[PDB]
Amino acid sequence: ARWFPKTLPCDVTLDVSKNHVIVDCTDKHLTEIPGGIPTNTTNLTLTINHIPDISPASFHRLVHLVEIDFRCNCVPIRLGSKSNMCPRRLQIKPRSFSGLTYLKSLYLDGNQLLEIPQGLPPSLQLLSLEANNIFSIRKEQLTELANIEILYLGQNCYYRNPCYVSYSIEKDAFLNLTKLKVLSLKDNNVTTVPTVLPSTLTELYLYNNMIAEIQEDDFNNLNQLQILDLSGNCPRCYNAPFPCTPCKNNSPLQIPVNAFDALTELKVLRLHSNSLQHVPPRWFKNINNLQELDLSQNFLAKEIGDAKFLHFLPNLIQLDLSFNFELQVYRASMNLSQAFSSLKSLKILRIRGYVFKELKSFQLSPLHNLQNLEVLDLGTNFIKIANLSMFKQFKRLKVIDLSVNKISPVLEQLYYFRYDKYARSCRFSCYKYGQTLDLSKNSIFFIKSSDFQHLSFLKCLNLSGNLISQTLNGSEFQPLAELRYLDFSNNRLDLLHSTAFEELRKLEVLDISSNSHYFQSEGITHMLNFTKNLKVLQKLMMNDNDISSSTSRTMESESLRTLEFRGNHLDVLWRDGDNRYLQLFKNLLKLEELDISKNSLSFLPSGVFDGMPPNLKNLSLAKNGLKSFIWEKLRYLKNLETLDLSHNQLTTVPERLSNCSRSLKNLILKNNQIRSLTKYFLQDAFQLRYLDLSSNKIQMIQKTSFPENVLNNLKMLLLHHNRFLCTCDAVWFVWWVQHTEVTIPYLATDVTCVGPGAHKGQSVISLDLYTCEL
Amino acid sequence: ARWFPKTLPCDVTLDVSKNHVIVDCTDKHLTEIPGGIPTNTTNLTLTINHIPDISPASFHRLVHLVEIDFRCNCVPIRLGSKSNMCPRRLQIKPRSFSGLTYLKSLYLDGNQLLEIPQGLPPSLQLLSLEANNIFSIRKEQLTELANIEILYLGQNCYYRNPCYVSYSIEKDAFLNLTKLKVLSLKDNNVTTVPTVLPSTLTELYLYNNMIAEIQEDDFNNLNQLQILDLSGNCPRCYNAPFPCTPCKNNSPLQIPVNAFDALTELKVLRLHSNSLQHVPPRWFKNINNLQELDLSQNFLAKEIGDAKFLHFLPNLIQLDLSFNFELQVYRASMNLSQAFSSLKSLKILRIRGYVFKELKSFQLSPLHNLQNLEVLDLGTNFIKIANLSMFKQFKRLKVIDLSVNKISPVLEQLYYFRYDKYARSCRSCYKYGQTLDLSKNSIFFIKSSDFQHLSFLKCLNLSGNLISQTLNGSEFQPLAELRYLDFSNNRLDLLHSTAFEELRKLEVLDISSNSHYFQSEGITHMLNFTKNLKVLQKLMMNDNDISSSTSRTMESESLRTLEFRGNHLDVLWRDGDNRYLQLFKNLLKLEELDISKNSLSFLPSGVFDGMPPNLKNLSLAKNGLKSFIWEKLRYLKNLETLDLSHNQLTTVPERLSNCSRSLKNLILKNNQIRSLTKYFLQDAFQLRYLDLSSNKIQMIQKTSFPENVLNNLKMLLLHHNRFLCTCDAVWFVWWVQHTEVTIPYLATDVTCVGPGAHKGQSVISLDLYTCEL
Ligand SMILES: *[C@@H]1O[C@H](CO)[C@@H](O[C@@H]2O[C@H](CO)[C@@H](O)[C@H](O)[C@H]2NC(C)=O)[C@H](O)[C@H]1NC(C)=O
Ligand SMILES: *[C@@H]1O[C@H](CO)[C@@H](O[C@@H]2O[C@H](CO)[C@@H](O)[C@H](O)[C@H]2NC(C)=O)[C@H](O)[C@H]1NC(C)=O
Ligand SMILES: *[C@@H]1O[C@H](CO)[C@@H](O)[C@H](O)[C@H]1NC(C)=O
Ligand SMILES: *[C@@H]1O[C@H](CO)[C@@H](O)[C@H](O)[C@H]1NC(C)=O
Ligand SMILES: *[C@@H]1O[C@H](CO)[C@@H](O)[C@H](O)[C@H]1NC(C)=O
Ligand SMILES: *[C@@H]1O[C@H](CO)[C@@H](O)[C@H](O)[C@H]1NC(C)=O
Ligand SMILES: *[C@@H]1O[C@H](CO)[C@@H](O)[C@H](O)[C@H]1NC(C)=O
Ligand SMILES: *[C@@H]1O[C@H](CO)[C@@H](O)[C@H](O)[C@H]1NC(C)=O
Ligand SMILES: *[C@@H]1O[C@H](CO)[C@@H](O)[C@H](O)[C@H]1NC(C)=O
Ligand SMILES: *[C@@H]1O[C@H](CO)[C@@H](O)[C@H](O)[C@H]1NC(C)=O
Ligand SMILES: *[C@@H]1O[C@H](CO)[C@@H](O)[C@H](O)[C@H]1NC(C)=O
Ligand SMILES: *[C@@H]1O[C@H](CO)[C@@H](O)[C@H](O)[C@H]1NC(C)=O
Ligand SMILES: *[C@@H]1O[C@H](CO)[C@@H](O)[C@H](O)[C@H]1NC(C)=O
Ligand SMILES: *[C@@H]1O[C@H](CO)[C@@H](O)[C@H](O)[C@H]1NC(C)=O
Ligand SMILES: *[C@@H]1O[C@H](CO)[C@@H](O)[C@H](O)[C@H]1NC(C)=O
Ligand SMILES: *[C@@H]1O[C@H](CO)[C@@H](O)[C@H](O)[C@H]1NC(C)=O
Repeated sequence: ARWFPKTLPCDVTLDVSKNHVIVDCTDKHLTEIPGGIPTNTTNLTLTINHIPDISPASFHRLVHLVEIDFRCNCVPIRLGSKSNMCPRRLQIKPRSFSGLTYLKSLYLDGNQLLEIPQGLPPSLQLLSLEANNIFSIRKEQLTELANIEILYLGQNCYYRNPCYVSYSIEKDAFLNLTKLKVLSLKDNNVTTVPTVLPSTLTELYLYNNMIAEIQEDDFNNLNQLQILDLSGNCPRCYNAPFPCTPCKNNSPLQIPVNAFDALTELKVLRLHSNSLQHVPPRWFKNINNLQELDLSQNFLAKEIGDAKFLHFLPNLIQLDLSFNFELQVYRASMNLSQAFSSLKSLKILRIRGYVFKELKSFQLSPLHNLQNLEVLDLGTNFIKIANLSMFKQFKRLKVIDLSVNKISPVLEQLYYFRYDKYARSCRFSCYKYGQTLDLSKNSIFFIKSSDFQHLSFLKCLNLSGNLISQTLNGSEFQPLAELRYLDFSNNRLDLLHSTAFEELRKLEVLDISSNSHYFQSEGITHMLNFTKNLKVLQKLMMNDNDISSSTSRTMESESLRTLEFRGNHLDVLWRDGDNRYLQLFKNLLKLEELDISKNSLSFLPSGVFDGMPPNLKNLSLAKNGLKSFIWEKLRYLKNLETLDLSHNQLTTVPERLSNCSRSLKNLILKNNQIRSLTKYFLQDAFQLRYLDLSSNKIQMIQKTSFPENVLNNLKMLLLHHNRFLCTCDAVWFVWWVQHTEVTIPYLATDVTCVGPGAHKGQSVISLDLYTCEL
Repeated sequence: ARWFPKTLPCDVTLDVSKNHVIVDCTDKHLTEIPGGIPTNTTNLTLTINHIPDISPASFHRLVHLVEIDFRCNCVPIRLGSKSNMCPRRLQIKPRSFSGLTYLKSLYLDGNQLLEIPQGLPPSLQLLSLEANNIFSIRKEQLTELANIEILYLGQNCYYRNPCYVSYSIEKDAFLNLTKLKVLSLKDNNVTTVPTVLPSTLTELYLYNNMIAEIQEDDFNNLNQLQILDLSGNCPRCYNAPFPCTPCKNNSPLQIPVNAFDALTELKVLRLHSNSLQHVPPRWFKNINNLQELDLSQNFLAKEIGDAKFLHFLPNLIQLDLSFNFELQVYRASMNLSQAFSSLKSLKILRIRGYVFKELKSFQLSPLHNLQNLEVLDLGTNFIKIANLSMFKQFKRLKVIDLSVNKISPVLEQLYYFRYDKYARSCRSCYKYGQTLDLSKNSIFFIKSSDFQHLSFLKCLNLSGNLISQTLNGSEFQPLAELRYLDFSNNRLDLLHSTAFEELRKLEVLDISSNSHYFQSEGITHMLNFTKNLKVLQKLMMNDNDISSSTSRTMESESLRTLEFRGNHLDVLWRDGDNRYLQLFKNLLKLEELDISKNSLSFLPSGVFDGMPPNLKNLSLAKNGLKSFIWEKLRYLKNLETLDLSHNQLTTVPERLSNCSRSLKNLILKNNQIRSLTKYFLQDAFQLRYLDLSSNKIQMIQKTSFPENVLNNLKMLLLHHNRFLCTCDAVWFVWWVQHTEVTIPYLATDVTCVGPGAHKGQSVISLDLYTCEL
């Protein structure tokens, strides 16, 4: 189909609209820029390679470049691979970029550069130099950046990339950068706010530095500023997961009461981890447009009960007061100032880490008349006692979050404690259902109906990671008549009663994954036929339950479309010679997707496929140790579309796939032990659209197995990490791979000859077998 | 050193005392008996192979054989491998055994044989034919077995190996086998007790059959019988994990009151799963010596409160009454007859699956004066309430088992429910003293008074409860003698460094699989709690996902062993964060540290300097380790064992001896090593054990493996590499063939991968004479 094989080890994409030729060589194990990059390339990404220098030769012909991404070709030792350390910093020879008259964006992060590269073109709007060794900014080195709008200089001096001195910035270094909108000097060991800064700035990042004091002039001229982040200067270091040095004399970051007066356009102020003890109202006199305020990880426990500053914040949308607790103090109650009633526009309130014993309805009264309140997050508070019925006055909320508490009768997992949650790297949920109460990771042992009195509006309840060891019998959730989603994962469900959960008449999704406990002990009655009573259930997750026994022999539903049954013991239930459970799933009449991966199914007894429900479309048998498979039995699965046999020990494919299924579109066989294909494997398999044979032991593929009238209809064919022998017997396959339009990933990287000797480790895409045609 | 390489793919042991020559060819993927088997072989095992026939050639020279184990060369389809099914039953030609004049034992289990093999020599004492397809026994087929003592015929007709008819035994089939001692007809679809049986019988196994009725005279002559097992005839089928058919009209197995009158030597009576409703005392009239009685999986719930039969069993040692509950009944109390007090000799009482709500002290009062009682098993009873102080009257017991209950403020896992717990295959803190096992209960909160009067306990098992408490040293105050606490599979909240410090005699603490509170950010955890435990020897903290700690150091003057696998030292030792690099340094007496499975893809500098001084055994297995600075082992002056198995290492050090002068045992199995360094083991005089198996090694040269080190090795593992057998490999091939160093699997998985000719061939068989023309 193609007249010229694509030999370039980079993906190449078009956007004729925007006149773009996108060349992506990310992580291609390159040690030189590859020859034959298109002359018309506009976007060239060389991120995560080992190219040791840049020169006028590098981009010679490439005069139409608007963006070079040359990140992490020499990462700082502590940030980078320890098995392939960069021996010496990127060397940039003079005149490498001056040619590139259209260059708009240059990322040179993670290259251990010692200086801001000179001779940059005046077209440059974005320069990124994070994670280098540049720790002295001189005005002279910035004259080249006349038209720069975005400048990232952070991570040049911190614990993962130390420079062992204070950061230096010359007086007025940035002032003549008259179009500069975004300046980031984070994670840099900076000691003072650099002045004077250009009045064009909209975003200023100075977080995770060693700034002890703001001078009252520091932000005088910054009347277009919309985002200011001063977090992590005088950090709160308790339980820090990074080396954390507090300001001496236990000082806060010292901010004069009028420091923000010029900042009339400010929308986001981040004062996280500044050891603040008070928030002066005077801070907010001349900002009424502030929408986001982060005051997490300070010492503001007393202030929260006072908080007059809140009176000045009527347009505030998000407020974070998390982790403000006084060390070794466990308060009886939460004490919110009445001032919270003045946050008319508030949508998100987060107060984790206040640390208190009992939540009472009255303590939340100041929020009662906030009409736009959508999220109330009281996670990680060691709350022992909360009458959940108080949330009847919060029907308007989307999320009520009490996760990680001590109650008994998404932000990243590291959010409040991580050093820099916006760090760029260089290694290679039920809310949508409506109102959600998150009681995950609490100490709830026993539940009953009255616990949920007045909460019938709830659409999602998260009970994940509690201690519920109850024989649920369908009387425990009686008020929750509108619940569509129940997360009961990581409890100890005792499924004695086939009536469990039946009172949840609106339930569409039930997760009882990781409730293995009672399934582990012999002689205990379990009723897996409990699905019969759940009349509108669409999806059931029963993963990692260690299920090896069941009192009932069949599960029935007229609604269920998805069953996840991974991490059980169907191998035990279907022990060879025991026919009793071979119809376990047969009566799930509307089931379209069944995951029975990780069931130790080293073989499938006869009867399993005949026992499958009739509309089954997607079947996973992945990670079962399957050593054999009677392909002809797929004839029983008349609606089968996707079969996943990945990570098994299969050694063969069927003589004729066409004869095993009329319907099969997507066949996943990756990570098996297949050494060759059958002579007529895919002949007449016209319905096939996706075939994964990667990570097998295939040596040879011939046209009889892989007819072109089937291959050329595939959306993807995965062939990498096989054992291809590149002899004259391989001429057809090599020609066909070189010349096909069918998508085949990792050609540049992992579609390799293993022999014979001449060709060992050679990419098949580059292979020249002219000697076979002499 | 050896003159003649051993090419036989079987293990050969010599045992001069017993005149034995043992040849074990178990599981060697054989399709014929190997040539060259020693002429003097006495014990030949060919179990789990695919040898399709036996003939007079099979054992021609082997006239000294006393035992042939030829099990599972053609196993019934449902019992055998589905990836490598047997095509055709084993064929045994005439005269294959008749010349083996000294043959005492013949195992032919799992061969799909249709008939008892004939032409067996008169020396034979043991014949095993389990899991064949022999379901009719005729007296004429047994006349050859005149001297047989042990006969195994079970598993020839059951759900895993069906024959589709009742088993048949001709009348008096076994009568003339006048030395027969052990007869097993289990798992056979037998419908009646075969009679008349020889009076020499000592053990009779008739379990898992279809016997509905015992006749009064079925055991009339069996005056030497010691073990009788009638289990699984009229089974109790509730929650059975196999296809189970009960006798009609839930009838019990019907046993006349006088059925056991001749059995005056009987020691063991097994009546498990016989659907019994009553135990007639009359059964035991003439049986004075009974030591073991299994009455599990019946319907004896009412009988347990009456149990007049116990008055006839003063010599009984073990009694099992487990899983006798009445379906859909949850009793308030346990009701043990006063008759239990006559069980003078009793050591073990098991009453699981009685199913009752509340245990009270007085309910165990018939056991108070059983002076020999050692085990009381009340597991799997759904008990909700039990004042643990009641066990102050049971200080004499070794184990009190309350595992699997619902209490709140070593038998195999499928013991009571499995079909045949003695079937053969074709494929703990008790030692510390008095043990209370509270594992798999609903205990959510503990306090000192819970353990009032239990100060005698040496081991407490709290594994698999709900305990989510900030233990502070006040919860176990009565347990002054406790040596072992298993606290695994709870939700320990390690806020206080005083946790567990009241257990002043604690030697072993298991707090593994308490990951819950280590999974959420911002929670204070005090890993320095070890300082307060003054005689703690072993601490297990596996699978806790620990990625953070408020304290920077763990301290102990006593701890010898720390297991810390399945945590996140990778996060604690994040490169550039030095704060936790001495976490283990102050465990001054530590000799063993397991930090496997901690995602340590590299080791930061400072880890080895920070290890405690007497560290001897270190596991860094399963870490995805991609590089290792061998020279840093010089910090570990007492290191003897280093486990780097299942990682991604590609190189060995230039000279191991220069990295460590103490190292004895080096495990490098399952890495990516493709070559050894030129002088790898030079002068490594302390090395005793080296595992390089499951790497990618192509060649080994003599310089890497000097003979003055090799000859000190106790074991050298090289199997499953990528050995290239060219003339460059001459030294290695010769050396492997002639060394006395122990190399496992030396003919099985030490194989050439090339060149083409020798591909797949064992290096031990390789002739490389063309390299020397
Ligand atoms: C941030 O700057 C400070 C200096 O202000 C660096 O601290 C110095 O480090 C050197 C080398 O460790 C010491 O000899 C000096 O005494 C230190 N001075 C002070 C004032 O502490 C610090 O190393 C820098 N941080 C990073 C991560 O590079
Ligand atoms: C045990 O013996 C019984 C008969 O005594 C076998 O049951 C017969 O099985 C065949 C074929 O499956 C049926 O056609 C007959 O109807 C059965 N007879 C009765 C009375 O049930 C049974 O198959 C045997 N069991 C095994 C495991 O082989
Ligand atoms: C190409 O470069 C321009 C200018 O920096 C950028 O806006 C655009 O997103 C880039 N396109 C891609 C797909 O990388
Ligand atoms: C709440 O906080 C204010 C200011 O911190 C305090 O003075 C007041 O007494 C507190 N009210 C209650 C109910 O605790
Ligand atoms: C919880 O609050 C409701 C009122 O909303 C009340 O009916 C109930 O008694 C309270 N429950 C408890 C246990 O106090
Ligand atoms: C429930 O909360 C758990 C634990 O925080 C979380 O992992 C899970 O995704 C939540 N479930 C849903 C459905 O959002
Ligand atoms: C469930 O159990 C309760 C006791 O908790 C019992 O009263 C009731 O009969 C059962 N309810 C249903 C809905 O079956
Ligand atoms: C589930 O199976 C059991 C019989 O084992 C039966 O008693 C119960 O009624 C069944 N329940 C449903 C909902 O089918
Ligand atoms: C089955 O899998 C395909 C992709 O493999 C997916 O797009 C489809 O929606 C799935 N079908 C069902 C019913 O889950
Ligand atoms: C050898 O066979 C005899 C006779 O059956 C047996 O007693 C002995 O245990 C056997 N030894 C071994 C090691 O197989
Ligand atoms: C115990 O059970 C026996 C026999 O059923 C009965 O006669 C006796 O009264 C029961 N005793 C108690 C305390 O239940
Ligand atoms: C438990 O029994 C002991 C007597 O051994 C008694 O002191 C104690 O009060 C009882 N405990 C409870 C909670 O009843
Ligand atoms: C404690 O009981 C558990 C659950 O049965 C068991 O796995 C564990 O081995 C026991 N611990 C000890 C130390 O015996
Ligand atoms: C431990 O906490 C309990 C309250 O649960 C209390 O009795 C005791 O004072 C505390 N112990 C210590 C060491 O503070
Ligand atoms: C453990 O470390 C903490 C501080 O992190 C300290 O306050 C406490 O006293 C230490 N405890 C012991 C037993 O060393
Ligand atoms: C390693 O070898 C060198 C060169 O002989 C020697 O000088 C050095 O001391 C040795 N180190 C150890 C730890 O044996």
